[PDB]
Amino acid sequence: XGGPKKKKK
Amino acid sequence: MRHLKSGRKLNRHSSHRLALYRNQAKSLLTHGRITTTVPKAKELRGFVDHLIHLAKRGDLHARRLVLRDLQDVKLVRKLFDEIAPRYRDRQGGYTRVLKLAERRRGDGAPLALVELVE
Amino acid sequence: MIQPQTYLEVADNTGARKIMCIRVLKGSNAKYATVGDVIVASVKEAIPRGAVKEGDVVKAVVVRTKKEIKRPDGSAIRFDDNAAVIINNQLEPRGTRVFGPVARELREKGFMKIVSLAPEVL
Amino acid sequence: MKGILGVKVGMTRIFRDDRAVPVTVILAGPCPVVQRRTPEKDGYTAVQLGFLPQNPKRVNRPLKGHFAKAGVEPVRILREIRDFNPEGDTVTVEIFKPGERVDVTGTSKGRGFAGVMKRWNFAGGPDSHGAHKIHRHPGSIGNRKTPGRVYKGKKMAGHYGAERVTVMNLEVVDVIPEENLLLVKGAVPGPNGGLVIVRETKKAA
Amino acid sequence: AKHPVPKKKTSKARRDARRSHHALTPPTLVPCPECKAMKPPHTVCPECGYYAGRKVLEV
Amino acid sequence: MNRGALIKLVESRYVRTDLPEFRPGDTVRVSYKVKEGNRTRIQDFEGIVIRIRRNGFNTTFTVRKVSYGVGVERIFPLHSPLIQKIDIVQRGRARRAKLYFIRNLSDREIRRKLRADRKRIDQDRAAERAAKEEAQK
RNA sequence: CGUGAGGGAAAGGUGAAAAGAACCCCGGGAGGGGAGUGAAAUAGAGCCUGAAACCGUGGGCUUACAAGCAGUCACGGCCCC
RNA sequence: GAAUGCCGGCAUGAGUAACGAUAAAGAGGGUGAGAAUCCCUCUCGCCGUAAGCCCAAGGGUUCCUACGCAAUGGUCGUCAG
RNA sequence: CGAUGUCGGCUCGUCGCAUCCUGGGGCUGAAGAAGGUCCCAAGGGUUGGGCUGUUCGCCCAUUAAAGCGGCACGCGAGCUGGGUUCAGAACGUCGUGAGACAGUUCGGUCUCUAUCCGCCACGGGCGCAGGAGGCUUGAGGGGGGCUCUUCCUAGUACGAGAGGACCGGAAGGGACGCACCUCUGGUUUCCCAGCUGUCCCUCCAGGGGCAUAAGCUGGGUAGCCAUGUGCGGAAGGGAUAACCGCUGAAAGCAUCUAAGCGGGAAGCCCGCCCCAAGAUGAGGCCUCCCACGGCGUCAAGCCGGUAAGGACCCGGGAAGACCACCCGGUGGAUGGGCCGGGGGUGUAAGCGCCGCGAGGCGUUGAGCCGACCGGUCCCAAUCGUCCGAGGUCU
Ligand SMILES: [Mg+2]
Ligand SMILES: [Mg+2]
Ligand SMILES: [Mg+2]
Ligand SMILES: [Mg+2]
Ligand SMILES: [Mg+2]
Ligand SMILES: [Mg+2]
Ligand SMILES: [Mg+2]
Ligand SMILES: [Mg+2]
Ligand SMILES: [Mg+2]
Ligand SMILES: [Mg+2]
Ligand SMILES: [Mg+2]
Ligand SMILES: [Mg+2]
Ligand SMILES: [Mg+2]
Ligand SMILES: [Mg+2]
Ligand SMILES: [Mg+2]
Ligand SMILES: [Mg+2]
Ligand SMILES: [Mg+2]
Ligand SMILES: [Mg+2]
Ligand SMILES: [Mg+2]
Ligand SMILES: [Mg+2]
Ligand SMILES: [Mg+2]
Ligand SMILES: [Mg+2]
Ligand SMILES: [Mg+2]
Ligand SMILES: [Mg+2]
Ligand SMILES: [Mg+2]
Ligand SMILES: [Mg+2]
Ligand SMILES: [Mg+2]
Ligand SMILES: [Mg+2]
Ligand SMILES: [Mg+2]
Ligand SMILES: [Mg+2]
Ligand SMILES: [Mg+2]
Ligand SMILES: [Mg+2]
Ligand SMILES: [Mg+2]
Ligand SMILES: [Mg+2]
Ligand SMILES: [Mg+2]
Ligand SMILES: [Mg+2]
Ligand SMILES: [Mg+2]
Ligand SMILES: [Mg+2]
Ligand SMILES: [Mg+2]
Ligand SMILES: [Mg+2]
Ligand SMILES: [Mg+2]
Ligand SMILES: [Mg+2]
Ligand SMILES: [Mg+2]
Ligand SMILES: [Mg+2]
Ligand SMILES: [Mg+2]
Ligand SMILES: [Mg+2]
Ligand SMILES: [Mg+2]
Ligand SMILES: [Mg+2]
Ligand SMILES: [Mg+2]
Ligand SMILES: [Mg+2]
Ligand SMILES: [Mg+2]
Ligand SMILES: [Mg+2]
Ligand SMILES: [Mg+2]
Ligand SMILES: [Mg+2]
Ligand SMILES: [Zn+2]
Repeated sequence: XGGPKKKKK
Repeated sequence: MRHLKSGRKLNRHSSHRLALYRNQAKSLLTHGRITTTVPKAKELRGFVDHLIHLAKRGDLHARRLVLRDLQDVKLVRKLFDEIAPRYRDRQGGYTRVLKLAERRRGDGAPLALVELVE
Repeated sequence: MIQPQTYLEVADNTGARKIMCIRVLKGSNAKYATVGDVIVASVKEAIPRGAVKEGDVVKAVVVRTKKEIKRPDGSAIRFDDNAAVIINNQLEPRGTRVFGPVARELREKGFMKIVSLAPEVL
Repeated sequence: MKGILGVKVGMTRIFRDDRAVPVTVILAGPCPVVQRRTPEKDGYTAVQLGFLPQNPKRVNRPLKGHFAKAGVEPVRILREIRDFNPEGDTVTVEIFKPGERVDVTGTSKGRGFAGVMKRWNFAGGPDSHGAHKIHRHPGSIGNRKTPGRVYKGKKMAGHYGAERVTVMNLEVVDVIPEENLLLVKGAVPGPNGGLVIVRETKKAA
Repeated sequence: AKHPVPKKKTSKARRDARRSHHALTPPTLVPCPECKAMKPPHTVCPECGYYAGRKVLEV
Repeated sequence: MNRGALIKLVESRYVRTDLPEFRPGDTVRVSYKVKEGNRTRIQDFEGIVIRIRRNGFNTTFTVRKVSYGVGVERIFPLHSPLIQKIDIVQRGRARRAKLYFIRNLSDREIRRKLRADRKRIDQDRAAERAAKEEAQK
């Protein structure tokens, strides 16, 4: 996983 | 729904199903008895019966029609010569299904007998 | 069956060649318009200098239709086009003479002058 | 109030006064009254009617041959008529004359497990645009925290059809007594072959 | 690893309560006319065979 | 009970038998009863028969004509009491049952595609002359 | 495990002595039942002691008009000392 | 007795979802303690600028054969990498 | 704040009335028609578009009317993601600057698996104290509940004219609801035919595989369907709301009320349709079966082969996810075959004749031919097995 996605929705 | 309809969808598409029926008949015309599952065996009657009734009448047209479902030029011979005349005074029901007592393991399939009648 | 957005052919010499249905006048919310019903329509195409110009919000009676209409005698009839006759608020045709056939449904709804003017009533 | 049993034969269009159709032929064969219910004994008023004969002894022992009319007990003894006390014996079919209005009760065809939007005409989803797998779903089925539950009649999917349906004020177009035939105006429920019962209408009479 | 998820471990009494119908039914069999063996009805007795169309008997 | 259709076939005593045999492709003029306000006038419809869907009684057939620059189709009950008569005007070679296709070429290609049915034509007359020679007594 | 530098586990005990179970029996085996070794065989070898969660089988009481932080306090019946 | 504690063990959801391309299977005969699944024959379908051949890299015994099925195989398995 | 997803749209609704319409009514500066205003009333209904992310609103065409709000500004473990609301970028603007702006602009990852409640469906168990097969009562629920237009009365009443009632009656409609497949019209997956390329069966002829999971095209029964067809809203009875009165005191008169008694709403109760005896308050009627061979010598029972019957199993079914339900199971037409009839295709193959040939014609509406209506024991529902009362007390 490690994210890395930014908090979008 | 799918009410007053007829013919088992045997979890096969149109051309495969047709092929199945067509193969089983070949087999059942060759050995005279066959083992398959019950619904496959309950569907072969109609199909093999009709081909036989066609060999009964005898004419060259009748040959060429049967030949569409059997492709083998012999075997159709066998049909028209040896198989056919055995049923001449019999009107219909050239075939028999008897349910076997043992079930395929690791599958669970109820099996059935299918043989040419007489 | 005609509903709002449907092009109709203009079957009289009022000048217009085609109207588009704006509304069907039966109830508060009629879904469709058949022969003998009255519709409101915008004009979309016309003949130069006629009685009606493009844009003219008009009224008109439906005289032919592609969908077949069923007669209570068990017969039916359908036409190659959808056609209307532009009429005024007295339900009278603002044009003289009408082109091509109209259904008897027209006569039964009281549009006498149309069926007279019509070449053939079927 | 006169009633009788029957099967649905089929449909056809008929011609009378130029105007054509429409009719459902139903044979309302002879019904031999097998019992006559009365307010002194049962507390209400009716007549068990008994329908198609057959039964070469598939009849059990309770049978109720009793009333000397049990001419080899019928298959469908089902249904009385309620507030009906006929000529004492065998309800013919000549009870309905043409012009009369009638009420057929039948058993509707069974759609089985039917989605909402066939069960109930729901609008379902858009066939495109946003889509995502709800093309035929019922949408929302409630509010939020209050009431925090779903209503006790909420139209959802399930076994639709195969039930009792009665359509009223049907016209009798003709009766053919030679063959126990009865005719009406289309609306009659059930498949061909089904048992149906036919009463005079609640409209009046 | 996603959306709906069990709220509370289902207790022992409730697990066993749903298996109240998990029970098997014994196979239904009948005496074979010729041999004394048992056979599920309407099946070709493996040992003896039907009167008419062939037994294909173990023989 | 075992006669569910023979039963239906019984009400159908409205069956017509006077009308001529005809099959799609050939053109036929059908004299039809029409009210036209209180009265009752006998209108004629003459076109190419374009479809016959048989169902015993309540078989229908449909006829197609171009009138005043517009195509019109009419659909008749083969046993409608309103059909006064119906008489063939030319016998055409069909080559297909439902020939809806001609809706999209009502021109020159409509003939030569529906050419004369010589074989059915040379019956229709020679088949009548014998019926003219019989009962001249 | 990581390209690499580097990270880095788990896993001890039959019996005094293998005396580690010949042989027969079911089974294709596995594994059992007898027989036998041993003081002990739930010391039999995925072996000392064998705790709890957990899963079974049998018995006693109880339960299908019933509302539940599951207990507690009263009476009551049944079962065992 | 608690630290979304640490290690280990066993539950719950649950016989539920799934069993990895919708290119497709049917039958006869063998072998076997045991075959939808292994061998053979016949019939059917699929790829064919490949889903066919030959190298390079990488892999390091997977090659051939004999004897085998506890596990590895998403089922079976007499087969096998 | 160890997370309550935040606008609008779609979907599905339901609720309040301080009602937009329809029903009833008082006053009117109400002639009539049409309005104005207030009271009663929510049963039902409350359109489709153009613009904008829009809510709202403005418009277009209608309408009986184009009602207003609550339900986490209802509804994202239902959908959407245009807006808003990350990271990119640009404009205007502010800051020397990095950057900033409910100012703007274009773009921008919406999470397969429901455990408990709840809901829609369907069964398994036990119970209803004798066991059965049927047929039923309806406590109690649910559904439904809309409205327009024209004509007759009469173009009278009313009105100078123009307009034009009530009451009563009739015919067409618009949406909505249940059911249906005769007609209209769809699909119909191998029912038939035509066609192309290619490989094959054997050369010709004739055919087969593949070209989707139908190769393409032309049609098409049943079945399932709406555009199609038939019905439905009611009648009517009873009690009321506002409101209109009768008789009538207290208070000689007067007053609809304080005793009474009437009228009077699409509303209320019932009637119409559907569910419904778990309605443990387990109902009723009709017809079946009856003694216990043995133990508990006592209370309730137990072991047990039987009875009326009922399952198992099998053939099936416009019944159906499984289950259930229903019809059969050979003293039998249930399914399959066969035959007959429908129905669909459109006149097969082979031969003959004409044409150099592609072809055409004849034999011929031929041949082929699923589901539909029937007939026929040719094939399969063989043989059987297992449950099942023997009735507590006044
Ligand atoms: Mg079916
Ligand atoms: Mg294919
Ligand atoms: Mg069904
Ligand atoms: Mg849609
Ligand atoms: Mg989609
Ligand atoms: Mg939510
Ligand atoms: Mg041992
Ligand atoms: Mg020890
Ligand atoms: Mg020790
Ligand atoms: Mg130990
Ligand atoms: Mg109790
Ligand atoms: Mg603590
Ligand atoms: Mg956690
Ligand atoms: Mg752990
Ligand atoms: Mg689950
Ligand atoms: Mg599931
Ligand atoms: Mg699955
Ligand atoms: Mg796979
Ligand atoms: Mg082996
Ligand atoms: Mg290929
Ligand atoms: Mg190795
Ligand atoms: Mg190898
Ligand atoms: Mg394995
Ligand atoms: Mg795997
Ligand atoms: Mg080997
Ligand atoms: Mg917070
Ligand atoms: Mg929390
Ligand atoms: Mg109010
Ligand atoms: Mg007023
Ligand atoms: Mg536009
Ligand atoms: Mg826009
Ligand atoms: Mg808002
Ligand atoms: Mg609302
Ligand atoms: Mg708010
Ligand atoms: Mg909200
Ligand atoms: Mg979402
Ligand atoms: Mg949630
Ligand atoms: Mg956005
Ligand atoms: Mg600057
Ligand atoms: Mg902002
Ligand atoms: Mg901001
Ligand atoms: Mg883009
Ligand atoms: Mg999700
Ligand atoms: Mg809960
Ligand atoms: Mg149809
Ligand atoms: Mg080819
Ligand atoms: Mg060739
Ligand atoms: Mg393919
Ligand atoms: Mg079609
Ligand atoms: Mg009861
Ligand atoms: Mg049969
Ligand atoms: Mg030929
Ligand atoms: Mg036939
Ligand atoms: Mg017979
Ligand atoms: Zn035997």
